[PDB]
Amino acid sequence: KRISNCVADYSVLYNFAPFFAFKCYGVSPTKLNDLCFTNVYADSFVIRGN
Amino acid sequence: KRISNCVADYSVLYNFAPFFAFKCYGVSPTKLNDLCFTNVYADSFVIRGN
Ligand SMILES: *[C@@H]1O[C@H](CO)[C@@H](O)[C@H](O)[C@H]1NC(C)=O
Ligand SMILES: *[C@@H]1O[C@H](CO)[C@@H](O)[C@H](O)[C@H]1NC(C)=O
Repeated sequence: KRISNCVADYSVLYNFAPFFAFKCYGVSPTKLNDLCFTNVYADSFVIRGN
Repeated sequence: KRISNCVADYSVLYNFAPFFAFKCYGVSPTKLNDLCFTNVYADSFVIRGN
């Protein structure tokens, strides 16, 4: 899913799904609200736990 | 809760609550029985998992 030309409030993401915590690389989930991005890509799938 | 003037045996903490593991900063849970502290503060609350 392509995400652009919008204001992203990542703090509300916790309300959408009951995930325990983020796993971010090269960035912190704490600072996501303070940054800008050219484009955002949301890749969704289902796998096994392991 | 203020904790002072007592001998603390942290190894028994695992019996009190069914928590999986500690999360310590600046110290290891392994060495807690070998140290002294001027005062201990226990802050209790309830939050969401995320
Ligand atoms: C997902 O959408 C449904 C209706 O399609 C809504 O009832 C539900 O609250 C939504 N989930 C969350 C976590 O808000
Ligand atoms: C907590 O206290 C109750 C009685 O108040 C006791 O039965 C129980 O064993 C205690 N919990 C633990 C983990 O020892």
